[PDB]
Amino acid sequence: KQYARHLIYDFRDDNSVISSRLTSFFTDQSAISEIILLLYTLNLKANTQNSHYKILSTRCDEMNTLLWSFIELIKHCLKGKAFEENVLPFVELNNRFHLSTPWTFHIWRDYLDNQLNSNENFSIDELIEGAEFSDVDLTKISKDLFTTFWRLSLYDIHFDKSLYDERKNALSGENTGHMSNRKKHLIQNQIKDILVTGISHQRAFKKTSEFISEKSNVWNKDCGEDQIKIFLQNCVVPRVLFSPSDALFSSFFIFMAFRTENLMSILNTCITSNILKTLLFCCTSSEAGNLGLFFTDVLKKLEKMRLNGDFNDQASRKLYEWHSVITEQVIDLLSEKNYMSIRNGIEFMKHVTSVFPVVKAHIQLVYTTLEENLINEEREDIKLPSSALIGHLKARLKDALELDEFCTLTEEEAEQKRIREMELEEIKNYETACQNEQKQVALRKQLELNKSQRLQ
Amino acid sequence: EAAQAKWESKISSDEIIRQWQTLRFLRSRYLFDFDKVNEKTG
Repeated sequence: KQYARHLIYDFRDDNSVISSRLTSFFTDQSAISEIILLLYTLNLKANTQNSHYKILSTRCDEMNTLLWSFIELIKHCLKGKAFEENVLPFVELNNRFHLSTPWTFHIWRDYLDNQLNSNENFSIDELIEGAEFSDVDLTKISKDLFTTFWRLSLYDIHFDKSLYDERKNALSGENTGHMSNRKKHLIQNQIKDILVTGISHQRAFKKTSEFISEKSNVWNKDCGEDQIKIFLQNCVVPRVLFSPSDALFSSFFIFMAFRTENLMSILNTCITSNILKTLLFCCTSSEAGNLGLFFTDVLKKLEKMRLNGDFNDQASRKLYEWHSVITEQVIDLLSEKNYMSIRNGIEFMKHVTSVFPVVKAHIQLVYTTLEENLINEEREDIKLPSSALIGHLKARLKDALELDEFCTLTEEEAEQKRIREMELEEIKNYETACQNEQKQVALRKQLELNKSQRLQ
Repeated sequence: EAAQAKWESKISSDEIIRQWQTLRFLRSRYLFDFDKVNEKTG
């Protein structure tokens, strides 16, 4: 963790003497829990003023980075009892005032995992301590999962062995010389610390992996589709829009808690009910990129279940049924209005096009719809990633692509495939040699005359 | 609930930026429908 901050210039532990002097200024005013409630309602008061259009979309995103980066200064300095006396309790941050449940648990998650790993008699204290949830409805949700989903981080769901040891060969690799006895004392003292932290990660990872399986017998017993529907909007999608580190968590947890027969029911529901056009409208620049990071780890985690593992043959087509909906959902969004529904659409496609090429037909659809709005109207310089994105969609267009290898039943499309095969037999008779003059329509024009139907 | 109550007064009786300022608050309870309830997606 500390080495990753060293690469993105996140100097926290470097200046700990400077940052702890600054935090003491906010405590003598007795105003740490006054800044947080002020920076929150000023983010909601910006949904009341009307001065401009695009800047009020940025000022809503700028008061979100300022509130997130203020919490990270509180957690770094106020450690122990000082955190308890400054920050208000969890019971009346949801009752007197009204903060939201993504924001309420973000402050009070490090403290509720340090006390749970301190004593086991404190385990009965905090989970009884709960206030009224007026934001989301607890009438047919299971609190055995609603509290369980909001309590866990990515620290006890994912585990790796590779990146722990990729620093070990690299540190002793570059440091091979005679420079001091003190640094060789410290480089060895750095190697010993990865090893103790790796095995203590496995202690906490194993106690959580058995914890869900003792509860997974309960959850996959009452599968109401409306009970999945309450699970989807109230806890899953507010955690994905929040932060990139909390978007990966909602991807990993859904494959570890639920079973694969029920897992095909829930991810079908997010695809089938067309909400992806309405999601990408009401998001900012940052909140659209996190929803891309959630989908790029579902489709990557599904094609490890198709290539190595086995899907059923109708279930393999059910994978491609989701492929045909998502392109129709985004092309209707790629042609929409002045700035919002086009800025989110290109930002969504910058992450997901790692695993884009599954269908040969669908990439030429989204590639040509980039070329139509550069002819219709241009207000700002939106082209500067659009000039970049058109190449990386074209360079991966020709790698490996087939629809007919993975879809078997094509009632009209195979009968279309007999049509599109014979017309290519005539054009190579037309171009190299010549017997009969016959000029036909090229690929680009029959797409657009089909796409004007697909837009409408 | 008042935000839907203004819709129940509007039917019985800029624009897009005010529309974006009412769908960012209705993504808590009434998220799953999102079809044509307040107005038309276009």
